[PDB]
Amino acid sequence: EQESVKEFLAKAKEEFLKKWESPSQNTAQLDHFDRIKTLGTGGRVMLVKHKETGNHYAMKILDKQKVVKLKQIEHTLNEKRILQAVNFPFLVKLEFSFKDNSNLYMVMEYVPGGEMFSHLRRIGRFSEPHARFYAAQIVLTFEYLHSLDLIYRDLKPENLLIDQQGYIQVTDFGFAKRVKGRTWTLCGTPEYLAPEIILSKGYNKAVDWWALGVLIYEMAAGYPPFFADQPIQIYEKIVSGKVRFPSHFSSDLKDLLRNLLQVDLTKRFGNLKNGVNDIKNHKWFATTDWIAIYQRKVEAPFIPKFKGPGDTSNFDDYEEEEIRVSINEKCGKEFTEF
Amino acid sequence: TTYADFIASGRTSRRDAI
Ligand SMILES: O=S(=O)(c1cccc2cnccc12)N1CCCNCC1
Repeated sequence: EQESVKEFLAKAKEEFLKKWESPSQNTAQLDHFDRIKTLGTGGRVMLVKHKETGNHYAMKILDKQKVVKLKQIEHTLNEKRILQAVNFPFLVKLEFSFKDNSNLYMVMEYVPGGEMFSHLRRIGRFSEPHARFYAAQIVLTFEYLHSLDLIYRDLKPENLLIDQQGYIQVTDFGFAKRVKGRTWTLCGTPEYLAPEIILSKGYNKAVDWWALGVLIYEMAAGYPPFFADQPIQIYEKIVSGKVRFPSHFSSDLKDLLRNLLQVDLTKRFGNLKNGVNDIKNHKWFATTDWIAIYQRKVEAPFIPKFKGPGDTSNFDDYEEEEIRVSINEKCGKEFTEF
Repeated sequence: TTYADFIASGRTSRRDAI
């Protein structure tokens, strides 16, 4: 069974590196699609309909001039390069990408069930089996990403989508970095930052296992382990080495969380000799059939409402703006590789 | 309560990256 994982990951690395070294480019164009509705804004993500087939997709649109202004060139190129190269059940699939005079476009599978964030705030909190179901998918996803030397760095309910079968899709790779060892960028979201990032140390993929602990805590509690009015105050609590648990947390859950929310990155679960297996073998996961999760054969605890293709009810409403395409090419040299 | 403190934080909406 251990040899099956080893062989599986080696094959997956060979497939990733092939696509990483020769990325796909320019596989559709804007007028192949009708715009339907804005699903999210920051650029924008829109529900679109492919005219020829009638298939719906989520199209991320990035304004090249805005990307340059916000100093996001490398992050944007990197996100698209990662997405066209990875392949895993809980990672959103990139169907097409192209660019024009004004914008960059990534057309992804439409994931109709909405952000985990919305469901968690609506319901309040998840029961431990509901939380465990999602957590198992993140564990496997990070095992895959880390085997490719990818550090993810932006785990949070806002960045997890729920598909039609109730399984998770991870979408956003703008802060992911492919490095074998340590790195130094201050990046992420305050509530989810590992202490060694806050402390301006070099850090490694162990930061993702810290963030998994924050996520499990927030799913099971309804609020994250470290919060405050201002980020600086959140940082002080994170590095303090103190955390408090709701009284309804089970003993097994608290012990897992003490080992993921471990300030000493040399004692943190996922970063020890046995790597991810310390997490998979932990008592809280004793009922988890890891292969069945990967194979998507486990009955999901929650299935979002879905009327049919194009239903956007699990997403909020945003002001609709034109998709404008300038007569002049903008920022061509910067985005040659896209 | 801790939940009350969470609501009063003003960080219950979608959180941006730094
Ligand atoms: O939901 S999104 O608009 C979205 C993004 C990418 C693919 C998607 C696929 N289906 C629906 C929504 C999608 N979103 C944007 C950034 C905020 N984090 C969550 C992803």
